[PDB]
Amino acid sequence: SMCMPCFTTRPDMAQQCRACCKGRGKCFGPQCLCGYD
Repeated sequence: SMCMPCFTTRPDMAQQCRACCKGRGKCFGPQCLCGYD
């Protein structure tokens, strides 16, 4: 599953997704997925 949602209107979304994923994760549409660069 996803770590959290990715929200279009958060300009720091990538950073929040990486916080969620302990430094390694990426937004794919509305989903923060850990283990992707």
